[PDB]
Amino acid sequence: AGCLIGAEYVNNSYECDIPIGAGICASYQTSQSIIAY
Amino acid sequence: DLICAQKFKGLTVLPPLLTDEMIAQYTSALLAGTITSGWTFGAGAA
Amino acid sequence: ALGKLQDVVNHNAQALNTLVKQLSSKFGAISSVLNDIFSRLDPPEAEVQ
Amino acid sequence: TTRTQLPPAYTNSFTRGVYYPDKVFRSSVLHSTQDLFLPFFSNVTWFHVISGTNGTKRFDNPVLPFNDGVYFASIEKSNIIRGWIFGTTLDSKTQSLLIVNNATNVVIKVCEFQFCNDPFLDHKNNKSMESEFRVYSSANNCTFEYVSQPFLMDLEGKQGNFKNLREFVFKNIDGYFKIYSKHTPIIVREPEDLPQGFSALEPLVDLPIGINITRFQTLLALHRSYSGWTAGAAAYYVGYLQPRTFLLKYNENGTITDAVDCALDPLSETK
Amino acid sequence: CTLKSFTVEKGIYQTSNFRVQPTESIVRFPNITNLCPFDEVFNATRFASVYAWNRKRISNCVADYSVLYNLAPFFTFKCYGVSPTKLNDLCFTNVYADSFVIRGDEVRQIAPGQTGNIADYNYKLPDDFTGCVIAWNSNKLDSKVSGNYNYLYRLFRKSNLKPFERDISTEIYQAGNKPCNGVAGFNCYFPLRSYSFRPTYGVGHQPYRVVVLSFELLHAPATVCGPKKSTNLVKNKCVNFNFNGLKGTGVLTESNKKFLPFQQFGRDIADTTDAVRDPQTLEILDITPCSFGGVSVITPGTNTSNQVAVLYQGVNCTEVPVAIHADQLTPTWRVYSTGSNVFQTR
Amino acid sequence: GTGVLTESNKKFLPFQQFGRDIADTTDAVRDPQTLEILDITPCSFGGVSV
Amino acid sequence: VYAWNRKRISNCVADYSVLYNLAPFFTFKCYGVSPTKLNDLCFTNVYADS
Amino acid sequence: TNMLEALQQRLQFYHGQVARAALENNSGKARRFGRIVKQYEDAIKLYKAGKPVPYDELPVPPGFG
Amino acid sequence: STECSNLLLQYGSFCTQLKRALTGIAVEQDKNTQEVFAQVKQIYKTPPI
Amino acid sequence: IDRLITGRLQSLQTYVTQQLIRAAEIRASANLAATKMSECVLGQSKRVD
Ligand SMILES: *[C@@H]1O[C@H](CO)[C@@H](O[C@@H]2O[C@H](CO)[C@@H](O[C@@H]3O[C@H](CO)[C@@H](O)[C@H](O)[C@@H]3O)[C@H](O)[C@H]2NC(C)=O)[C@H](O)[C@H]1NC(C)=O
Ligand SMILES: *[C@@H]1O[C@H](CO)[C@@H](O[C@@H]2O[C@H](CO)[C@@H](O)[C@H](O)[C@H]2NC(C)=O)[C@H](O)[C@H]1NC(C)=O
Ligand SMILES: *[C@@H]1O[C@H](CO)[C@@H](O[C@@H]2O[C@H](CO)[C@@H](O)[C@H](O)[C@H]2NC(C)=O)[C@H](O)[C@H]1NC(C)=O
Ligand SMILES: *[C@@H]1O[C@H](CO)[C@@H](O[C@@H]2O[C@H](CO)[C@@H](O)[C@H](O)[C@H]2NC(C)=O)[C@H](O)[C@H]1NC(C)=O
Ligand SMILES: *[C@@H]1O[C@H](CO)[C@@H](O[C@@H]2O[C@H](CO)[C@@H](O)[C@H](O)[C@H]2NC(C)=O)[C@H](O)[C@H]1NC(C)=O
Ligand SMILES: *[C@@H]1O[C@H](CO)[C@@H](O)[C@H](O)[C@H]1NC(C)=O
Ligand SMILES: *[C@@H]1O[C@H](CO)[C@@H](O)[C@H](O)[C@H]1NC(C)=O
Ligand SMILES: *[C@@H]1O[C@H](CO)[C@@H](O)[C@H](O)[C@H]1NC(C)=O
Ligand SMILES: *[C@@H]1O[C@H](CO)[C@@H](O)[C@H](O)[C@H]1NC(C)=O
Ligand SMILES: *[C@@H]1O[C@H](CO)[C@@H](O)[C@H](O)[C@H]1NC(C)=O
Repeated sequence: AGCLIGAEYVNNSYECDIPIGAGICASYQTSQSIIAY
Repeated sequence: DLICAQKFKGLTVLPPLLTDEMIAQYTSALLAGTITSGWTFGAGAA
Repeated sequence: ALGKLQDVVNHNAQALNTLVKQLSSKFGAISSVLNDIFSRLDPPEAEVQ
Repeated sequence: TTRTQLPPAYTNSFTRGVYYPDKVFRSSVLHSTQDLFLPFFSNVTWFHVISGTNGTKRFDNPVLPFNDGVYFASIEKSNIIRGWIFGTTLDSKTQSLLIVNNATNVVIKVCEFQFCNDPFLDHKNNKSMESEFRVYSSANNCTFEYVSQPFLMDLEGKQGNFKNLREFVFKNIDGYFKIYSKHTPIIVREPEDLPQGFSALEPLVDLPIGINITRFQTLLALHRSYSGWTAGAAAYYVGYLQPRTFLLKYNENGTITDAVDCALDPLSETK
Repeated sequence: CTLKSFTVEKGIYQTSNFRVQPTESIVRFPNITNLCPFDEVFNATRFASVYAWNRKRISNCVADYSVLYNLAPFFTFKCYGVSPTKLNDLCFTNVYADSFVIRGDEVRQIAPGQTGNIADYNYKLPDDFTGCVIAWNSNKLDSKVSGNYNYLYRLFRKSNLKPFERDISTEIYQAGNKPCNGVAGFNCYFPLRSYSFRPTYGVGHQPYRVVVLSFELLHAPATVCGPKKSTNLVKNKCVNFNFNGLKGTGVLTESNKKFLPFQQFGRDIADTTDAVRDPQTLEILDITPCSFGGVSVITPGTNTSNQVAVLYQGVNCTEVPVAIHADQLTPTWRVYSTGSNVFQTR
Repeated sequence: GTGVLTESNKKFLPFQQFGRDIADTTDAVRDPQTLEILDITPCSFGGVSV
Repeated sequence: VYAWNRKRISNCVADYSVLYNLAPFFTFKCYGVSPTKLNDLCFTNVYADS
Repeated sequence: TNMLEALQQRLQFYHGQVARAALENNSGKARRFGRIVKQYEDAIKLYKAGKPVPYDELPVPPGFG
Repeated sequence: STECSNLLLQYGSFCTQLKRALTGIAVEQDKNTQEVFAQVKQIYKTPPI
Repeated sequence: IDRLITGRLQSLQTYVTQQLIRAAEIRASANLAATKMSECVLGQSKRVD
């Protein structure tokens, strides 16, 4: 979708919370930070 | 050179949330459910 | 879980709010109040204004 | 005198420096305005005046450029801070502003004249007429005059434990000058920093003088040592002004309870 | 008429909208009556020079501009953003009169977005300038037979002046790179030159006395309102109001708004002055448009009968009945007062 | 105008001076002083979401 | 007026401040272009009919 | 540099002097400046027309640069 | 053209509802696929035979 | 320039309206497709044709 700044990408799979696009979604999870997956 | 001209006029395209691979995975899962389980998987555990 | 009904209500309220707030648009006019324009411009220009 | 230069300091502006952009009354609405404003959490100078070296004068009154506006504010206790003189070049030739606070009169003066090297006022009345006019020699060609009630209505400190927070925003556009003010006491002052609170500044006068202003100078009110000239402990803050877009939240009674910037951070822009 | 047919089928139809017509008109203006000293400005013995144009402060007075129209037979009164008669009609807060003398060739330079030596150097007008400019010949008044030199105009400066900025600079111009701190041969020059008005010149070179008025129409305090008689205020009635030029129709009622001393005009979510402050004895007032709504007909069909029923949409019957002589639109169109019982529905 | 000026491979004929695109707007321009062909493109803007 | 002269002017630099500073009496009504903007931007063909 | 540059420098300098006299609010000194300057424009129109410009006729110049 | 944007600012909030409508259309397009395809809670895999 | 801005804004509004109509049509088609998927893939439908 584009360049994402302020979130960390993890090699984990979860249900889509915040739809970013092209199969990437972000969420607020564990200290606490915004994670893209 | 056609998409670039539209983009230069502020006409962008948002990529779909579900990629083609995930849609293919959904179709494969539906095929597996309808082949190995019939209609039972559509109303509970396969 | 009643997202759809509240969503419809929000659409209606937002449409009404946008319609009423659109009166703030100058549209390129000298003012957004008809009375002020009629009180300061002559009819030859107030007509187009 | 042979005053030694002091290093400038900086302070977070926090959510301070907001004023009513117009006389129109709004209640229970979230209005967005585009005007000159002080950005939230901005560096502001921390000039502090005190009798250095236990009796040596401190000339911490530099010619701060005006640019587009200031956010002069203080935690002043008693009347020692006075004067907001302006000037393009600060000489006899250039027409300049003048705002004294003698007792209970602003005496707004717009005249061109020479300025003393270290202008200052005398807080104590002269015995037995007053030498408080030492800031300038004599006005030559006077264009505007204005006398009214003092810009501050704050009560004197009395026993103590409370100090005023006179905050002023000076704006000079389209040949006009505008003044906003608001005062409030402060409870604790151990960091000597602006409190993390919201305060709304209301207009009190508009000056129609169309004069070029590029530098800003402040004065002090000290009479005599109680060597040379000495004063008490005081500090004032200045914050520069740049165009901004602000979202103002009016309450039921019409006062700005809180406001949010539009370019401070992505969350602010989202709001 | 709405259906464009002489026969109407049974059903409900929306015909038009009813509005309570105003009962009367009230005008509220400040009660101060002293005339503004415009005659002093327009009748001064000698005007200030263009580079140091005088600025006059006008406040707390009533100004009648009709004297300018009636007298001074030769005048130029081209105005910006306001009609002349309506300028006499409407209100002002920050009125400022500036006076200077220039030749008749550069009278056009007093205009926003115009270039010229006086325009760039002596006097500059903002692009969004609101106000009139008044100019008239002054060959008789300001031209000695030998020559008039008192009027001075600026010709050289490093940078152009901002609008509504006055420069009285007399320092030596920096025409050349070398500094000289005094008038000399090669390039020192002087910023302002002098006029030499004489009666023998042509009309283009004749002196002209130009007076410009600065106007802003926000009119929150409206201290210099024009000549208008103030009528007694009417409360809780649909009456036309003229609060400091705020022409409109509505119901004025006492307000709970706590106006701050500087605040004069109230507003709402969408640019409607729902609250106003009385220019007379202080009174915070609310403005609400008087009762309106939709009008609907419940005819059971033309064939069946001509009897009809009228449904007023979203209005309480008590405060807007049919028997009131106020003639709430369509004076001849009125249902009988007690033809049938009035039913109040949701 | 405002944009990024770069070298262009679009062969301008001797009579040709300007250059447009499918979007009916100027895309290329020849330098009035030197016989050099340039294509003007706006500097990248995109969009931002939070 | 019936045999108005037509003069062709080209390949030159134009400065319109001459008409402004000099010729005190005139009538500079213009259509389709601002006077300062008349003096500012580039033209190609000018026709003088007197 | 011929003579036009010097003549226009003279014009500007005596216009500055005219401004000096006008601001000083003394009538006769400004009036004599007016006669001198009008004689200067007479000299200008004489010189531009092709006729030779007099030098001793006009008053002695100051220490111009 | 900064001045064109400045004069367009006088037109009021018209791009707000256009942007909202386009965003709603995009979300609707995403939800269409999400509803037509994601109808199974498990990703069944066919046996090797 | 106001005339040009009005024209461009009207063109954009017409495009948005066309997009909304097409989005409604596509949403109806997607609802039909989801119903068909549910009733034919996840089960056996007795509905004729
Ligand atoms: C600051 O104030 C002084 C004092 O008035 C100004 O000096 C005066 O300047 C004016 C114009 O340059 C002149 O005044 C004239 O003086 C004569 C007597 O010489 C008298 O008949 C009139 O009063 C007349 O106006 C003169 O040069 C000078 N006056 C005196 C008495 O020296 C000075 O100009 C002022 N500064 C500025 C920047 O205006
Ligand atoms: C107000 O006065 C200042 C001088 O203090 C002016 O600043 C000059 O501006 C010109 C052109 O913008 C520059 O060439 C000069 O170098 C500036 N002077 C200095 C000392 O920097 C300014 O233009 C005046 N007008 C305003 C600010 O509106
Ligand atoms: C502050 O200074 C001003 C100006 O110096 C004083 O204004 C005086 O007011 C009186 C009464 O209106 C006049 O008679 C004087 O001519 C004014 N000017 C003077 C005395 O220089 C003002 O009074 C001073 N403030 C106080 C509290 O005295
Ligand atoms: C707005 O004004 C009202 C009216 O004074 C305030 O209500 C008063 O609040 C104080 C303390 O906050 C109470 O002691 C009074 O009894 C209240 N009076 C009434 C009539 O309610 C109110 O606090 C103000 N602020 C807001 C946000 O409403
Ligand atoms: C300026 O002064 C003149 C006279 O000096 C004023 O003229 C008035 O109107 C007529 C003149 O035709 C006469 O009745 C008197 O000369 C004046 N009457 C009054 C009642 O003033 C003129 O009004 C003054 N003001 C201006 C021109 O603005
Ligand atoms: C995550 O996967 C990437 C492959 O793209 C790999 O380079 C990276 O080391 C992995 N990180 C972890 C913590 O497994
Ligand atoms: C404020 O000043 C301090 C002092 O050096 C500095 O560390 C800080 O980065 C400054 N902050 C800003 C926003 O300028
Ligand atoms: C005139 O208006 C003032 C406005 O403050 C008011 O105080 C005063 O009572 C009024 N007087 C009369 C006679 O209307
Ligand atoms: C009213 O309608 C009835 C039903 O058709 C019809 O018989 C009758 O003639 C109509 N009335 C008139 C006056 O024509
Ligand atoms: C109409 O007004 C009367 C008197 O004010 C009141 O008693 C009644 O409840 C009102 N009816 C409605 C429907 O508001």
